[PDB]
Amino acid sequence: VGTAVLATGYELFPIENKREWGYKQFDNVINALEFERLICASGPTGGHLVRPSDGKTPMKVGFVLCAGSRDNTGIGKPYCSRFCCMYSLKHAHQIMEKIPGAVAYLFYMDIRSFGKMYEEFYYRIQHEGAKFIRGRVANVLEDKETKNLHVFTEDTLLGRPVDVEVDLLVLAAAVQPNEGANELRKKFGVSASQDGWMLEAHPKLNPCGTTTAGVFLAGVCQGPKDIPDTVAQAEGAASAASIPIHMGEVEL
Amino acid sequence: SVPVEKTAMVVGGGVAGMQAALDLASAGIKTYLIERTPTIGGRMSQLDKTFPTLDCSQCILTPKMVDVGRHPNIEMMTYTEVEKVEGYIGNFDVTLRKKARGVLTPTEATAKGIVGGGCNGCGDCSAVCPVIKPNPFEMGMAPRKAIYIYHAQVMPLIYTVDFDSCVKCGLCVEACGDKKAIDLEMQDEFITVKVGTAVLATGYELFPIENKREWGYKQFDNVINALEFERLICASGPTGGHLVRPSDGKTPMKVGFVLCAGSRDNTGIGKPYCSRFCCMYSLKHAHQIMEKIPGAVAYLFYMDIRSFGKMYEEFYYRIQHEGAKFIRGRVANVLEDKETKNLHVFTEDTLLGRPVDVEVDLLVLAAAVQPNEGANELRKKFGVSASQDGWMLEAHPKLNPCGTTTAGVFLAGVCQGPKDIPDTVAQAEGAASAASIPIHMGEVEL
Amino acid sequence: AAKSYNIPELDKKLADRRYHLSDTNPEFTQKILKTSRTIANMCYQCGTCTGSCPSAPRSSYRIRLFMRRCVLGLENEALTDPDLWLCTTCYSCTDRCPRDIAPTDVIMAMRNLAFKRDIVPKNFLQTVQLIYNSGHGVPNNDVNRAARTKLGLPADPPTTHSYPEFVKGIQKIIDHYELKENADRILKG
Amino acid sequence: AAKSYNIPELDKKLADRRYHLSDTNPEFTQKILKTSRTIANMCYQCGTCTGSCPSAPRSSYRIRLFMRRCVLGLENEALTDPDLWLCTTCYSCTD
Amino acid sequence: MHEYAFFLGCIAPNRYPGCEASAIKTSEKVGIKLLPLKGASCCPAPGAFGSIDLNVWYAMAARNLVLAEEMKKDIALICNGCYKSIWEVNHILKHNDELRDNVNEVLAEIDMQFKGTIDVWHLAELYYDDKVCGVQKIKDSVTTPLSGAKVAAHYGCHLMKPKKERHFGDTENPMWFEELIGALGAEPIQYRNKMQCCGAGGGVRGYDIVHALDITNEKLINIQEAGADAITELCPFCQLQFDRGQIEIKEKFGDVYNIPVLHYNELLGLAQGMSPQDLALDLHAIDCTPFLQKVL
Ligand SMILES: Cc1cc2nc3c(=O)[nH]c(=O)nc-3n(C[C@H](O)[C@H](O)[C@H](O)COP(=O)(O)OP(=O)(O)OC[C@H]3O[C@@H](n4cnc5c(N)ncnc54)[C@H](O)[C@@H]3O)c2cc1C
Ligand code: SF4
Ligand code: SF4
Ligand code: SF4
Ligand code: SF4
Ligand code: SF4
Ligand code: SF4
Ligand code: SF4
Ligand code: SF4
Repeated sequence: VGTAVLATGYELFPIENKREWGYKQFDNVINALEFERLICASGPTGGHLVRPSDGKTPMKVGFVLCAGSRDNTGIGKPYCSRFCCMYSLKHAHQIMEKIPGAVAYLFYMDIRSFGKMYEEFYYRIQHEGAKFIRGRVANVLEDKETKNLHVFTEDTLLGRPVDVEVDLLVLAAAVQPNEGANELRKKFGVSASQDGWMLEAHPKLNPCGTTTAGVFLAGVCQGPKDIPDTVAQAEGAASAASIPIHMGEVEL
Repeated sequence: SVPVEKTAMVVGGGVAGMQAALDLASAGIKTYLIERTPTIGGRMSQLDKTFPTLDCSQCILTPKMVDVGRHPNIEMMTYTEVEKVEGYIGNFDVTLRKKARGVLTPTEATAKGIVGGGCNGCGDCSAVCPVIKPNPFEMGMAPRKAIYIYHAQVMPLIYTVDFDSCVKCGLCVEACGDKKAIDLEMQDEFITVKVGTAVLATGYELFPIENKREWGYKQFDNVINALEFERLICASGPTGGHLVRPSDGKTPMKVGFVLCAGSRDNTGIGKPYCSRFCCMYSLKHAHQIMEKIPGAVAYLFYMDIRSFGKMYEEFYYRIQHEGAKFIRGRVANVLEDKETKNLHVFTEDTLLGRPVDVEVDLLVLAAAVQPNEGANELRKKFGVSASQDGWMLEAHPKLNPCGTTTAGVFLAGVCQGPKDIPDTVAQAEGAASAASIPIHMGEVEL
Repeated sequence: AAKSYNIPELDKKLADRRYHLSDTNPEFTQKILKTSRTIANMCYQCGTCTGSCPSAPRSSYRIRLFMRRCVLGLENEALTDPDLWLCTTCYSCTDRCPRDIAPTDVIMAMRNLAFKRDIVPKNFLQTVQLIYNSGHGVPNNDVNRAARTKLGLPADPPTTHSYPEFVKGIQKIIDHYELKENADRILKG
Repeated sequence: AAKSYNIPELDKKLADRRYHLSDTNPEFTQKILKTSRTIANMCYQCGTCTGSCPSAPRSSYRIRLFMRRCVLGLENEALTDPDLWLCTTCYSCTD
Repeated sequence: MHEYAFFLGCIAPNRYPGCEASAIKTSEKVGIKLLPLKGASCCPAPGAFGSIDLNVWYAMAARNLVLAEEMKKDIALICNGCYKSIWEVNHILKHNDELRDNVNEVLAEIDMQFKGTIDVWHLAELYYDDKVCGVQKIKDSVTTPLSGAKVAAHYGCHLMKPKKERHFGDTENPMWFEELIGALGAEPIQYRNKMQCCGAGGGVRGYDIVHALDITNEKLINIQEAGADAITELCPFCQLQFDRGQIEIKEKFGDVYNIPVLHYNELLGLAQGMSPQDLALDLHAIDCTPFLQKVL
């Protein structure tokens, strides 16, 4: 080959750590990708969000934002995952639309709707009835009789402790590079960044390039992004890779 | 079905337009780079440093700017505007207005018939001009002559002249004698070019914050906006990089930053959207004041600090570590003391739940961004629709962020919506690739 | 906050401070929306309203907390709050809110609901008495009758005072809303 | 909150509730940092600490408010607060 | 020659009749005809009455409006609170269908209906406007120069706020009422936070009087620091609070203020040659004698 483009993507951070959220030990605690599969019409059920504990439809769903993110404790990630605020809003809309009378609670700590038409989406989600409690979740308990989830945090606005009862709890987990991505980027002589993503030739004026010549980066493997930003990055990488191929020579 | 001319046009010489033109030229396509201003640099040329790496903006941009000028596949038409566009993706007949530059380049001087070159950039003409006008690059804060350049590091250094302010005394003519670069009686030129594809990179301007009277931007003298602060803090700005109060010239020990100024507003005066980078350059400004002025303290009156990108949250951590105070409350209103023009900022600190009145020596408003003036007219010239937010509309919001519904026209940069510099450059490269596809194939079907 | 003890001092000292989802009744919040005629649920707690308030710097009144209580439907907390009658209705918060909310109209609706639960300062009831009797919350007296005579003015202005026949009509309006009966039965000693 | 009146009941009832920049003394905050051996200035008020507290549900004690007072250097407000001795030092917030 | 019904609420006729008399005569000598309403009542005071029930507020304000409606004239006002009540209810009932239907079915018990044919103006609104008497016509109607007096203007709240419900422009540094004082020859002064509420609204002046006085005393501190010889008002609520509050601030606290406060119409009368006697200055709690000696 003449040039190479790396688009290895991402996986979910293991939220089985950070024990105070019972992802693996409580049955009605799930992650965002599991939620997407459960609410899609092509998923294990007919698109009907049901509780894994007993298969009954939930009426009360909590969303834990920043789950394992902006975390300096060494367990989670110290960076922001960029899209977890937006797809949490999307999930809240989907549950409030598909299940009539269901209420979505979003335990948030800096709602981040920065992109085009994102603030309007946030406005629409609030208008449709989603509840926003500004507080990072402290911990999660579960009732032994009914496998419902007690979510303990503080509403820092209103300044009061809060214990919210939910039938389902969804963790907006952080994103990390796919397994085996570091071995691949070593195989191409590409250095990692201090977050662990692939490093760029220049953080400002060459987001697609790399110090090693003829290798270009595209997508979340360079850092978490939305689909439109990912596509723009991919097209830029394709153009940068095509330039030497089109010219046919690299001038030393 | 229809042939494609092996030429491309990029409107806007900003970082997006420069990157698109360089990419198209490197692919081998002859490209026109059309710039309204006498220089190409754009908004990135006005910034002092860049979040989050704190690199100097001009130093990174200068190599890219030098390349556009030298590149043989790019014709860089600065100080020109698009009068009319007709045709379709096959052939686009675009007629351009070469505004009266007033000064000839050596190529133009040779074409005229005089062996004397035009404007080596000596700057002797600006030393004798008696007219003093505001400088748009510093945008009203520094003096400039009738014949001028925006700054020292301008790509085409040809010393344009503003004929609306020139009194035609002819002193610069004698200052430039034996080169004959200055022709005071020249006028606009109408040129027609044929291009296969067009890339729109018109960029952005600042939202007019003379409105929102509760922040006395044009009322109180020590209330400024973000770009004014960038020009004041840069070492090449109106002063020697020393942030001073406009009221009396003294060094401020205390400055506030009003985030979301005119942003996320549904009142019909401001903008209902997020400008996507106000938080980060506010953090950068806080870092710069704390580093440059010893003992000065930054107060950021914020609401949802938004550091979402690569190394953005760590920048936020560093800024908080350096001692920046974060009051989570939208500024309610601003008063000033008549005696010492200090600014009283009244809001709530919603965390801690208490009303707050903060003295500041200086107040900086992180104003929302808007499409530039005349961008709607150009957008209509190419048959591009607008978004609900007023930005140029893309073909598909997800899988085609650069293309438009009209064929052969592609978007790049903040003209499609507010973005950071790396996102802008990625969009520019993508648009260049999308424009190169039909030219490389040399034929499209409609 | 372990459980109810039936010792009033200890029940007050160990009151449960945790918000529970049983603490929310929607009925309160859409009564507020259907009376105040404002988009109250759209508040995102920017704090501009409290930062505008002339009552906030000198008391515990926080209009933003009232907006939060309305959104979360916390009746028995907003209505039974003595800092509900400290709002001067200066409309500064409404003038500055970035969401086009009128928080003072939410305050007015809350005051209406509080009146429908016998929670109301006695000055309002006294003003009701005055308007029912004479049609004037601030009525005329003999000294100003003398002053008006000395001004060349008629002793009584051209109002329901000069024309008592209209007063009965005004009374009917109050009588339609049972306002006189409530004011009477709350003004009892 | 207009000004001092020298009527103690009215001075208590009309206490100025507005935070001013004269209300902050740094000396308090770096005594706190040099005694507690923790990065207290780095709090961004997520509320996890208060949501963890066993004292918060049954009193007015809010550890997050104390952290905010430390960051803003509000001595005479944190020290003279009776809900400073309700902390059981269970270390859940730290955890 | 323009003619208006004169609503004349409670405080102006019942404690400060000089404001009423000056309004009629001063508006008469300039080209306006203020003439009485047929049995107008308390406009349901927006604070003291709108807090407990909004429907009775609507009904009473609508009855006041339809008195002038059956009178076939549009209303002129001299009170910001009366403006709030009358003008706001008139604006609301002209657009909301079901509220107007409820108001009409309540009013049917007294055989009298609302349809929304008239408009409501503040007398200051008319004194500025160009088609009605402008500022130049007022300046011409001034006989005594009334100069050499530092006058502080208090706009109040219910006249101009909120922007989205009013039409007077910026509510944050207005200058129009300042021009009204300037036409009289008195120099208007600027003081910090001049748009602050006086504290008497919303029934607060009745509910917890000390809180309302603290808001008034902050304003009075700023006004004295500016150096005002008098305060000018477009609201008898603000008149009452400033004058009697000065009396109660002297009593409750230990703050001495001898600043007279006048409605704008007494200033217009003094500028147009009216004596203090027929303006009833002696019914003000705070003596106006220093101001009169300064200007006369
Ligand atoms: C105060 C401030 C601070 C910032 N700080 C940072 C930072 O630290 N780091 C960072 O990464 N980003 C920063 N940004 C963002 C950065 O400025 C933008 O991402 C970038 O400028 C976008 O480039 P652009 O070429 O699309 O815009 P522009 O530079 O505005 O491009 C537009 C160009 O085209 C020209 N043009 C416009 N209309 C026409 C027309 N009709 N015909 C011809 N020419 C035309 C204009 O004259 C201009 O040269 C900051 C922005 C602001 C406002
Ligand atoms: S995108 Fe939102 S939820 Fe995800 S880490 Fe960032 S702030 Fe937290
Ligand atoms: S004086 Fe002549 S040569 Fe020198 S910068 Fe001006 S035009 Fe160019
Ligand atoms: S002719 Fe114009 S540009 Fe030249 S010196 Fe005179 S004023 Fe300046
Ligand atoms: S980028 Fe930050 S400051 Fe700018 S509008 Fe968005 S949240 Fe507000
Ligand atoms: S100003 Fe508006 S959005 Fe902000 S807290 Fe008050 S009511 Fe909510
Ligand atoms: S209307 Fe009431 S809540 Fe709003 S600013 Fe005025 S006093 Fe405060
Ligand atoms: S101290 Fe408390 S509020 Fe601050 S970051 Fe830690 S858990 Fe959150
Ligand atoms: S140590 Fe325990 S009791 Fe003390 S603040 Fe932390 S969680 Fe609360």
